[PDB]
Amino acid sequence: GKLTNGALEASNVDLSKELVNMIVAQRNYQSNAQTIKTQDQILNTLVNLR
Amino acid sequence: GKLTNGALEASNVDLSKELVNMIVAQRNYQSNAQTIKTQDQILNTLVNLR
Repeated sequence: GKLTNGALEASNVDLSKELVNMIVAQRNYQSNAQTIKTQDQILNTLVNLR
Repeated sequence: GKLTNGALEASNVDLSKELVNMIVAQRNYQSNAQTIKTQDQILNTLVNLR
């Protein structure tokens, strides 16, 4: 491509696009963390069974 | 061209052509500036959504 004497390039980031992905990723992290509790409790019941 | 003597060139600027360009340029400026307000008031929603 061609150059342009006196210009810069912007930084490619849409802020309104990035501020909604964090809302999805935080709930993703929380729903993943909510599986360790289920696993831990089904282990603890098998330990305190006998 | 011809070298006419005893006479000078004028400015070629038509005043009634320039006094109505200001009206449409000021309306264009105001319509461009009202886009910053609606871009800001939709980012003010997403920064308070959480």
